[PDB]
Amino acid sequence: MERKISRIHLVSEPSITHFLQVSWEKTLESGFVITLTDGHSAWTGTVSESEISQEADDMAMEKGKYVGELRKALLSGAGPADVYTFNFSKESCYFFFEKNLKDVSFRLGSFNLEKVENPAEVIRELICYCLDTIAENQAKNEHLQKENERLLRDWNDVQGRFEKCVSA
Amino acid sequence: CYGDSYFIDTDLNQLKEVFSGIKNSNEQTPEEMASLIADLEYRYSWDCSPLSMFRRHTVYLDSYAVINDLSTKNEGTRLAIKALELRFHGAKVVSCLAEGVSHVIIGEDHSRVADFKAFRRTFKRKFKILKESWVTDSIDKCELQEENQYL
Repeated sequence: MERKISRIHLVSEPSITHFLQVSWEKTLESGFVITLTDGHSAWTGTVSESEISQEADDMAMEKGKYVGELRKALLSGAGPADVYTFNFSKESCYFFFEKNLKDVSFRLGSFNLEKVENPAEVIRELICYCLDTIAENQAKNEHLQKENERLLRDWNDVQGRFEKCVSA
Repeated sequence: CYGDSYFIDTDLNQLKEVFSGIKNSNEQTPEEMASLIADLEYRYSWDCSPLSMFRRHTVYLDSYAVINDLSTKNEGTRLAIKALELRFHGAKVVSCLAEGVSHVIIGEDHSRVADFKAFRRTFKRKFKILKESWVTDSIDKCELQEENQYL
């Protein structure tokens, strides 16, 4: 189970930040779940293997490259030389993301999302997961700091004794 | 047969030249060389030298998770540097816990002190239990500190 939270700016309302979380079992090829929330209401949708394969075939290009672009777009993996635009319509509950390129837009993906019946649970779960992430990473950082300090001390002592060994 | 003479004393340069005269000699074995060195030190009273004072003592360490098993090396600890320094100062580091072992070094791990004590009791000859701090505190003094304070 892997999850990734990202911040995006919808073109419909380019003044507030919307947060999209992608959750996939093992790898993005099998499928994933997209949950997009703005702090008040959340929309949840699912993409399975069949739709990704169908879109790749319609994309007229290899599956691997399609999944790479999907990961680069949704999973915040965008580099310097790439711009993506996300469009969301609430009346129809239709999402779709494209790649702007010198006044040339590619329709990379088009998903359908269904409004959840309880946004509080999902928002609480998101913030809870992130808090657990920080709590667990802090322990790793402090343990690594301790180990590095110990190693530095031991290295200094061994070199100091090596000086005397050589001198004798 | 070499440059050294009988009726005239020798100097540093003369001995260096005589030594350079010899070609090589590798007909001995570690045990014979160690015994010869110890005999020479005892005969000529050279035990006061800063080094070679650990020669007469065989040292074993708790660097194996299980005693008398070479497949569980604990490399990556201060015990390695302690063992190596001891060997540098003339100590005979033994990797097998034989009956002739006279010194054993134990670190912060006291879990297997009971096993060491039982083995010492079983053996006809008893080896004093020592800690890694004793050698660290003795090296700066360049002398064998009493083991009563570090048993």
